[PDB]
Amino acid sequence: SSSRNGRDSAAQRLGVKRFGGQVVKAGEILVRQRGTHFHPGVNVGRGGDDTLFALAPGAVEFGAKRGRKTVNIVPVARP
Amino acid sequence: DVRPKITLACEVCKHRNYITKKNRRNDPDRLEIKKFCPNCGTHQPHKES
Amino acid sequence: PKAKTHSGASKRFRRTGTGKIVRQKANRRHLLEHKPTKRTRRLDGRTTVSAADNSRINKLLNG
RNA sequence: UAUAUAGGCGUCUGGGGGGAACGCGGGGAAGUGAAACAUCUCAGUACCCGUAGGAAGAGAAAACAAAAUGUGAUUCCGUG
RNA sequence: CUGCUGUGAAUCUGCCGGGACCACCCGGUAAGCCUGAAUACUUCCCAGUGACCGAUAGCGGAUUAGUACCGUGAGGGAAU
RNA sequence: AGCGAAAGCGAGUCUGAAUAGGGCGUAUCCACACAAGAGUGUGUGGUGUAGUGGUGUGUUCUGGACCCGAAGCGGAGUGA
RNA sequence: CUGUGGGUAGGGGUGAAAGGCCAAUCAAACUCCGUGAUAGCUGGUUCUCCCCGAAAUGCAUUUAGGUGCAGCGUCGCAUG
RNA sequence: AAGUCCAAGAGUGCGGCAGUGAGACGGCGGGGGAUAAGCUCCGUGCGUCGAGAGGGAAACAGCCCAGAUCGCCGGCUAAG
RNA sequence: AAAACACAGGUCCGUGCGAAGUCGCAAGACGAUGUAUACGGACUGACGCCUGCCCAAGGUAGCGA
RNA sequence: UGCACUACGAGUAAAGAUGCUCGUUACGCGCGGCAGGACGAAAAGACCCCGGGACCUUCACUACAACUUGGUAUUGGUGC
RNA sequence: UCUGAUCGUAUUGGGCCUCUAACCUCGGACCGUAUAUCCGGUUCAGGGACAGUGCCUGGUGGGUAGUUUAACUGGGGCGGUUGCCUCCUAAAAUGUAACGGAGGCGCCCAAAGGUUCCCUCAACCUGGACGGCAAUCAGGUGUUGAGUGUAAGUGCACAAGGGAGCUUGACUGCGAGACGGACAUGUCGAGCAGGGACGAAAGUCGGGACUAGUGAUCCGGCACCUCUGAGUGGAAGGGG
Repeated sequence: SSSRNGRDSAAQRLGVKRFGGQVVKAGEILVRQRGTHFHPGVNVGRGGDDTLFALAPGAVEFGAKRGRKTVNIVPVARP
Repeated sequence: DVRPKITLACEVCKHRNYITKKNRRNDPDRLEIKKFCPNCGTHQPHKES
Repeated sequence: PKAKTHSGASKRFRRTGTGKIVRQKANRRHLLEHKPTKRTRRLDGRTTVSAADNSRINKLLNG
């Protein structure tokens, strides 16, 4: 009475790695995603696998534009 | 193999510089592409094997 | 008696000028085609051993 | 059988067996370790055979070494 | 450096070694012998020693001890 | 005195076409500059870095290795 | 059928064949030796007080009742 | 931002030493089952036992109250 | 303790004779002081019963009890 | 053979209670009998699983004995 | 010796027939010998350069020996799995078991890659020879329901979908800083230089819209290198 099922895949730890208002260094990953759940705005770039990474030191921000959630890096002012 | 690993070597310095899979059915001949040869420090036409 | 030193580790790990233990990365010997040059460059070099196995490697090297 | 020898006869001198370890030569395991196992290790140990000596074995370069104007049989210790 | 089986050289412009091999250099001079001292061990004997045991210990054996006794035998083996 | 596979060089070396970035090392600290605030760095100065040999303790290594315990393996001998 | 005297000895014997018998044991006898065999297995592990105080999870495993690393304890050190 | 801050006897890092890696049950959310099992497999800064006495539940590790430094022939009280 | 082993009987195979075979590293030993009417191995296990037209090439030829 | 001035019912409990709870019954001590309990004694379950072993089979692996095939030494002469 | 048939003589192997002196005979007769079925010796008779034995070598070989013959598992076997990718389970961060529910992978593409530029489908309605429900064409409606090489999901109409021009970045030397993490693995990466592609430039290009298409170490093969080279120069081997 064998079972045809039983297989699965590994833990691709997707999800947002830096949330709103979080201070980031350049190059850091912001979301690991499959597809285009999020888009890039200002100072945000897309990697090979639809990853989103910072392009300047700053603070993360999540907004929307034209109907698609986008991630931006607002430049923190030096106090 | 249908898609064996073929090695491409520059024509000038004859250094085996690259390797990649090519099809023997779609292209049953030795392809010729221009790649970068580090020895010559310049682009040189590269040919299979 | 004398404490023998493990060969398989004395010939796989090194000791820097301060004490770090370094090692060469794996997955770079054969089947190097289809491994993008980025991956190969990543696998080249000598990285410090993880602190987890640092003690094990130290025991193996010192005897 | 002919030379001759084997062999036979006599007489003289020696060996024979034992002994705890150690010496030299020669045969030579497996349990075990490898987390299994065969190479391998155990280990040339155990055991055995031959054979002595108060000790034995090795010993007087068909040697090492590396351009040093080199050391100068062997043995056994300590490093390496 | 060596054991067995084949084959198989020259005597100094000879021959071997210098870690495949080749040339130059360098060191020796095979296929003949003997050789003590430095060194390993205690059957036995003599004189001592012990931050060793002290009769369920220390030898199996302080007393019949390889005894009684067990086994056909090799062999095992006490107590006082 | 470290870097490098090594030749090799050396407060630096490896990589590489490149003081272009890195890797490892230049013990540490504090002051001054010159920089951008990509996380801080680059040069000046000042203090001068500390290992090693006894022995205690804990783990660990090679030996049986905290103690007891098999069935079974091998060598030599004893038994109709 | 039986007496006396003999022969066949262990990976060997003997077997009108049962894996039967070979000194109260035989799908390889006995004794001594290698030997304090090995056992991821079971048992055992001896006086006291104080302080701290777990886990039964993840990954990998010729792996699942073992083990390595991480997690969770304690102790020293550094920051706070 | 405050907050306990003569402490949670906290956190992080690195070192010596570990044990653990057979969990049970109760409340929730679920899979397997027959939406049975004192069943099985999961999540739960959920609890207790594990490793926890005391009081209640007749008796009754896992339920309710409550965390045992010792003495007192005092009071107050929890669950009941 | 038997239906099992054995057994006299049968059929194959090896052996031409310091045989074949077996013990033994070898010498050697048994077989055998024997010689294919014998020796060794192998199965079976007294005794009786088991069926015709084709069957220098006659044909489906499997009996068909 | 852990103990002892060792009842029964219904329960509870590692789920079959002389030993716990609540009730019932029972003067102390013996003798002869039965065999329903003490999960009675006996034998670290022979069944089943796990680990180790042994012996056996074979077109499992790897070796070897033995057999057999060729080169060469023993090993020679004359003729084609 | 260069381009080169045949030559004369001397050195040799094999096949075949023989011979005797090697060697062999448990065939005979004599001697040691008084006894001896031993043994050795002499001689005769047969074989005979075979056979046997030594070293080397290819086959047959449970005759014998040493061993192996996995784990999960609602006991074990039988059956069925064992790695990677996607979804649900999975309790709206990550993650999370079961012999729970579904499926795919062990590739393919020299263009289905890079870049520049342009376009918008499916379906439906109306009309048209074959031609129809569905082919090609015309008009309209048509914001995603078509498609996206390959599983499912996340996305894609700003197009990542559809066409075309040119090209090989399916680069070399690196890499701040991060994700995931027992460890070993695994992913992302702006930007710097060299030399290229496309484009007027700005710019994009370190393979494919993303996620599977893979296997540590050891050992060895093949090309190049300012490495090393067992006295020295080389070479052998080693090293990158």
